[PDB]
Amino acid sequence: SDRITWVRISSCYLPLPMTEIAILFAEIETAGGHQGLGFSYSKRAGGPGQFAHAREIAPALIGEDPSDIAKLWDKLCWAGASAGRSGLSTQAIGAFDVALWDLKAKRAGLSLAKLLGSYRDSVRCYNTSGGFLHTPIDQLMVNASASIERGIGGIKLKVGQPDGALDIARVTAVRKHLGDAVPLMVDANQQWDRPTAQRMCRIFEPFNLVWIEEPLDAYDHEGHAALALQFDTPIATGEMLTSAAEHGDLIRHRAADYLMPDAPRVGGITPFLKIASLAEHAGLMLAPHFAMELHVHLAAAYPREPWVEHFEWLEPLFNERIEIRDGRMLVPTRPGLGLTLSGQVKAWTREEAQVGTR
Amino acid sequence: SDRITWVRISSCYLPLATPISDAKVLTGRQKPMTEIAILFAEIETAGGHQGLGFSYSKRAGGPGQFAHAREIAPALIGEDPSDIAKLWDKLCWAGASAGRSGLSTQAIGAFDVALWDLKAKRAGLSLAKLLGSYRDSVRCYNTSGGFLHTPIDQLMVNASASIERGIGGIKLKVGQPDGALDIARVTAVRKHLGDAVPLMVDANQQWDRPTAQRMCRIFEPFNLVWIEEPLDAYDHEGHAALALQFDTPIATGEMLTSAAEHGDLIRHRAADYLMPDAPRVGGITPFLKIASLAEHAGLMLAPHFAMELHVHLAAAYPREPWVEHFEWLEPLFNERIEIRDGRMLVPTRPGLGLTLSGQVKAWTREEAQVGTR
Ligand SMILES: O=C(O)[C@@H](O)[C@H](O)[C@@H](O)[C@@H](O)C(=O)O
Ligand SMILES: O=C(O)[C@@H](O)[C@H](O)[C@@H](O)[C@@H](O)C(=O)O
Ligand SMILES: [Mg+2]
Ligand SMILES: [Mg+2]
Ligand SMILES: [Mg+2]
Ligand SMILES: [Mg+2]
Repeated sequence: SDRITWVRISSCYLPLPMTEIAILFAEIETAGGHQGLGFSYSKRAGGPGQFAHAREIAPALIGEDPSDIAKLWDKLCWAGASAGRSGLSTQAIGAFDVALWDLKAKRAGLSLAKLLGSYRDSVRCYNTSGGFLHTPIDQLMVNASASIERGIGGIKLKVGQPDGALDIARVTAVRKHLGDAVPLMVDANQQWDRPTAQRMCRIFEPFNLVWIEEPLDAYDHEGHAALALQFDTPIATGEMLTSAAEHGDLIRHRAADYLMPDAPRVGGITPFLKIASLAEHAGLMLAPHFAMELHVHLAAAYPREPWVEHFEWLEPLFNERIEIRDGRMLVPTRPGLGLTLSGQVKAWTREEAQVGTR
Repeated sequence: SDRITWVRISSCYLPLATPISDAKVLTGRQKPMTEIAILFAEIETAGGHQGLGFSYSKRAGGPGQFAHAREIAPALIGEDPSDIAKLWDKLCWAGASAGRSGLSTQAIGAFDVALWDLKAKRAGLSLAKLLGSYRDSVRCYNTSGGFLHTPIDQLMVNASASIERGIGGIKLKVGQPDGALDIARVTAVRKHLGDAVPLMVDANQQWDRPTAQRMCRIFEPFNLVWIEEPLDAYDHEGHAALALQFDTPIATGEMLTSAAEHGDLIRHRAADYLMPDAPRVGGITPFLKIASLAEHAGLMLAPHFAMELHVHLAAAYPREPWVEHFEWLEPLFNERIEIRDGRMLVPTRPGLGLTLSGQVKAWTREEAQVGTR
């Protein structure tokens, strides 16, 4: 069979008090001439950690059959056995895992979505239109309308400030400005305690929001389950979880209507697929967090209509762009992820290492 | 209001006297373990107080731990050293996308341990007394350098030697393809040492459910202190089923890297003896949470590795614990653990009572520091 002969990893600081995002890129090449590209990231601390671990375990891939992806995921995990099956170690593993899936799809001359098997050619999308809790409503409404004009399918508004009546008034304003035909979601970013979340969720019910995201602390599964059980409005959460096991807990507690796994954060496509499988089984919906260039493919393979958020943050890393039209994000049709590194990455790369022969 | 003013971290690669080669090595799927990467943390305050802490990685993970610790370290400067759990949370939040387990929290654990060391010293108490102890000595055991592939006669001699020097029990590695072989080996050790020497076995996750069922059943009449890691570290339902059926205590947990994971073991009643590793779970703070959950569930404790730290933690547990004696980390420190009549003496010096040995500098590959002393 084929075998991995070369691997290169690099830490790229993408310029945007978040001033930059640390990206970990993984490049894998095989004796058969096949190639794959993958990545993971860290918004805050963690970039140097992911890279250092990735650099130490990369050699374990040399000589292995690229097609046995899950097997390799497990092998690299064992390479750092005392490091755990979550967190920084598996996120570093994720960059390689994504590269291998990219490579396999390309081997089949198919987009990642088609390799996995698709249910749709485009996915519903939304954005925050640069909106923040401190953004004047007037400014946000304008930016939101511009997004709808450009094809976005929904708007997610930040909420969770001490004065809840203010958030309610802000959402009412956007609803009036955009009309009942524009879907809206709110993200409390874990800012409410249980009683407040109960009161805020009850007030939002008549608004018919698509979902209320992270009303509680990321690990308060029982709290989230209680909210979901009681309210019609879907509860969304999961972006902070870093393993299939943590998502498994959410599902077991029925703490989320919309699961929000982040492939890079949970250790790559392999663990993401196991989470998606558990979610499908449990009858849940999917709303992947961040990294649309990767999640658009993963969402396309989910059986029930998902939502993917449009972000411009990572665009500069790649030559290709995502296309949006009429409230939906088009699933790329190029082989694999359909991504190649922009020449600009050269300037932002702070660390790099390679092993094997090309 | 004291404040942290200086922090120093270093990555020390400790050479091992003898390489560790498990089944994976013998089957040619991995290299023998010949060193351990230690992450050392030193914290100093305006009030002049000092603390030393550490974490470690057996296989890959050292560079990652150090790298992360270096990036979050400055977040300690200016903070009150006494608010330990608060600071644990703060550093965790500084790398919130990294999760609450694994490499990130193991890096945090090195600082956490230094803070506890510093608080104990501030009170002029050993860590054990700071927490409150239930005993001045803890039952101990060792492997006597025995491995699955060590000649039985040699293992028995070394084991007799350990007992002679005061060790209180012997843990034997089992789990090879041919189970009858493991049985005969335990039988020989039992015969060589006598009925009065406690014995435990470690399968190191090598059995599948049906095999574990059969081996545990054969081992019942041996009255072992415990059968450790008979299954995969995450097969909670399998461990619980074994524990429920057999009298012999089931021990596991050394591979877990967070309070939440140990919480899962306890919830499933997957272990009679919980084996948390403070460094691996994120330090003393998470360890204490685990111990409280364990005490409440009525379980027993058998901390994994790092005796220099776990001797203090075991002393603070209500029910009689077991701590394993290892000589691996000794070269790193000037102090030594005392063993007598089957128990290891809880150190009485302030804090953890550890000071870096002169040999540590030479083994230091990476280091950094922030703030001024
Ligand atoms: O859902 C989201 O994208 C937010 O919840 C972000 O992940 C958040 O951490 C932060 O990056 C932001 O943009 O407010
Ligand atoms: O219980 C133990 O100490 C063993 O299970 C070790 O942790 C093991 O990983 C290995 O280091 C060994 O000593 O065989
Ligand atoms: Mg969010
Ligand atoms: Mg509901
Ligand atoms: Mg063990
Ligand atoms: Mg039992």
